[PDB]
Amino acid sequence: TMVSFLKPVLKQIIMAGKSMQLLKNL
Amino acid sequence: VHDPLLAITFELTLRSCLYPHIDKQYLDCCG
Repeated sequence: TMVSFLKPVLKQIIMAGKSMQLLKNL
Repeated sequence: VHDPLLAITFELTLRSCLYPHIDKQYLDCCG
């Protein structure tokens, strides 16, 4: 249900998306 | 963006050149 192709940059994927929403809430 | 990056080892180290582009944007966002 998952691949490991996107793993070497995944932290900076998730931690950018959620933080951008927390920018949008302001 | 990655389609012109192929012009300027394929999909291993070359794909690891695509990832700085989401990294630089991520730094600006979180900072």
